[PDB]
Amino acid sequence: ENRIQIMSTIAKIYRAMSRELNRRLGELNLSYLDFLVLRATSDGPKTMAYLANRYFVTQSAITASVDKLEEMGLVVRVRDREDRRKILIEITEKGLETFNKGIEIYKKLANEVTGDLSEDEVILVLDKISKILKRIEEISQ
Amino acid sequence: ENRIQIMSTIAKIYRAMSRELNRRLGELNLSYLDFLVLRATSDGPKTMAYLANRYFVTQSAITASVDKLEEMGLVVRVRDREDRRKILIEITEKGLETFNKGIEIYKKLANEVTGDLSEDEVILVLDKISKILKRIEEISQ
Repeated sequence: ENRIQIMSTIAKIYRAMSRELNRRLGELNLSYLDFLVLRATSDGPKTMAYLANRYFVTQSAITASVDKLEEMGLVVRVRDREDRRKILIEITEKGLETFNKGIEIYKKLANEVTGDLSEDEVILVLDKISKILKRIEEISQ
Repeated sequence: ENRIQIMSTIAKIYRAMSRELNRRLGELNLSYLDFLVLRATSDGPKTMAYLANRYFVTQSAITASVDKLEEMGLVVRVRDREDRRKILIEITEKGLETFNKGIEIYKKLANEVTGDLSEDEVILVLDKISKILKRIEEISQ
């Protein structure tokens, strides 16, 4: 039926978007996951545990992504002054500049793919799928 | 803006759905990818190349999934009578029975997550996001 097709179409869109984002972000030396880590840290320091859970990837994938961003000078591992075992991944000035270039790439792509939809149609879809997200996140965890 | 948020929300929905589907399909001894391979072969034999490309996974991931489904007796590798190198992955009677149980699991989950949406609202969203899929697939490949 339709409810099933909505979710199946959402999956197909994600797969295609993921492929194209990896391609376009590659020019910024980033993978789609690397970009997500930057996006996550852009508004405040994040724990590696949060990153893995939020973006549904292994802890090893996060370690690899953070290690990479760290070598690229885009993020830094900050430790508690009293307990250095407490680690937070913080974005750098350069990381924010790269993140912004990435968000613009994402923005350009989003406008292209939703091109057949008017502003109103975009709004109608957004408010509704936001309800779907609320429910699946309640169910999944 | 909104166009960006539509795509970002689509990604979050996919991640949450993927996590829950792996959990619920696990009871059928399948991973989400295993299920996709069964879904793909349910309407006709498929090449391993098609499977990897269609569901954006590595050829190694497909080989592993097919090998697993093969040992579970859900699919079989069929070869051309004249050139055995030409391989097609074909679903079995048991594979179809398991696929149907999987599709019902998917159907039940889809109804839950879209529960806040009326039938009409579901329809409005479907026709519109189908346009987004058409465009990104044209762009991505």
